[PDB]
Amino acid sequence: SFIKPIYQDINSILIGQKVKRGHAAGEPFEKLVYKFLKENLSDLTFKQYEYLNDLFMKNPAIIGHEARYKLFNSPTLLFLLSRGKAATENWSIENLFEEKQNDTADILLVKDQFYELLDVKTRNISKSAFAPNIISAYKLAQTCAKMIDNKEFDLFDINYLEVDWELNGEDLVCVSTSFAELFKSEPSELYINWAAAMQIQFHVRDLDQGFNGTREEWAKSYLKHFVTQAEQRAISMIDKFVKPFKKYI
Amino acid sequence: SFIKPIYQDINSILIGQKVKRGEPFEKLVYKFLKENLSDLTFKQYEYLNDLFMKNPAIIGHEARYKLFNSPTLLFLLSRGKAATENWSIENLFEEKQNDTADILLVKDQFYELLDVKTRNISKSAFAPNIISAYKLAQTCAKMIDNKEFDLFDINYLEVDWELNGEDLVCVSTSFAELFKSEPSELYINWAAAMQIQFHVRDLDQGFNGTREEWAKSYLKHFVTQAEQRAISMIDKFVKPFKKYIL
DNA sequence: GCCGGTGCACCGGC
DNA sequence: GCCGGTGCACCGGC
Ligand SMILES: [Ca+2]
Ligand SMILES: [Ca+2]
Ligand code: NA
Repeated sequence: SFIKPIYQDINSILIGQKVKRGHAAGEPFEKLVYKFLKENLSDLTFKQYEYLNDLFMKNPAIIGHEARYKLFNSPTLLFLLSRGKAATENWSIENLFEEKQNDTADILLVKDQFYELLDVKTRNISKSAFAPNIISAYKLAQTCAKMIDNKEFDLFDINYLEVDWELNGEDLVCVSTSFAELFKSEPSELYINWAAAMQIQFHVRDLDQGFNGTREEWAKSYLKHFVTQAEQRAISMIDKFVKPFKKYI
Repeated sequence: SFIKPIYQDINSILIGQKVKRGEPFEKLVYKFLKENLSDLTFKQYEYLNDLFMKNPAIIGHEARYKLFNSPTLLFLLSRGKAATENWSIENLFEEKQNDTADILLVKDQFYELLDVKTRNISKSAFAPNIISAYKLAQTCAKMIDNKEFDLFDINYLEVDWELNGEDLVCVSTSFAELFKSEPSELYINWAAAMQIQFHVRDLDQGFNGTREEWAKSYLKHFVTQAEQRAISMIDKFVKPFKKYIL
């Protein structure tokens, strides 16, 4: 992690910060995070969309999607970070990618052909804990599937940054942060909430970090968990959404 | 319905309406209604606030809940046990992401729940989440259990807008009623928080049959659809990944 | 045309 | 403590 070694810097400058008072979060702190990481690690840090523009700017020779897709040099990273075929082809120097809500990552750090996908989960601390959607389980499955096919086991990490806040009035105030790597958690202990867009849910400060095996072992362990859980859900649908209503019909 | 009678008016006013750089067209819809039907028009939180101030004696959740005198409307409209419990005049209800409705219109003990759908028509059509299919099945169930078949309607107002400048402008609107649609035609997208999806303008409004019949039809449709999904998952999320784990 | 997966967190039952 | 359903709509493959 390019971040972990400065968690303390990060945490020191956030606690406070004070932002000013639908499907937006409630916290602009993510912006505050980026600003910092961009500030201090300026060579390594980008919004997902910014990284793609820069990727494309640096290769004007390459027009059209199939070719701009070869600019990733990685089926798995292609999968996580790229926009659709049409948008990529229409990519133009004077027509750049903007923020898409659907983008896999919030911030993204890259040094030496290795990627840290960083997702910030903000969280109102005054309220009753509700584990937020972390990332599609189904996306992660394909992601894992893709690592194994392409033996890309030493390419990227997907990490999370929890920033907690409350309302002293007028302004929101950050009161604490947490940082966790996903590929250091025990895969079989990941909560897949199917109904909630098939998302993994957890709080970052609650997240297991004692996986000891290899990345590859992680990916295979995750697929086993995923497949196990999909079978659970299917079975669980009958008693949950079928049995209780048959009386009426 | 309460707004259909003057829907044309609502439609002519909304077009041309501009909002600065489109979820807040919902506000305009609300302003217009409050101004044209002020005694009928409430935000969900507003209606609950108005009910509970009228009965300042009736404190606590159990007692407040009895205030609805309808197990169905209790279900679509109320807040949690602690929430109602800690309700105060100095601590009133506020907006809540997953409250059922955007706007409530009511008169003579009859309820029209109105969910406004904003749509960026600039961008290629993506059928929006309408309501939870599961919350709908429960609704139908209770509708049946307590024989509440003439109490409330769940209607939608599509508000189409585009990025016409430094801000957004409404270009058109549509108005459909859930209970007029064909139950077995409704698209349940299970992954998407199990949400029924559609474009108001695309919804059929021809259902021949009583409200009770609708509820039963939907329940047939839901139960059925659930079963299909059970199996769809093994093909989608189990078969395609078994290779990596043998 | 047809189809359905994803980002944002977020509440309340027992 | 455990657990999981709900609202916002919103793209891109073929
Ligand atoms: Ca985020
Ligand atoms: Ca709405
Ligand atoms: Na809705």
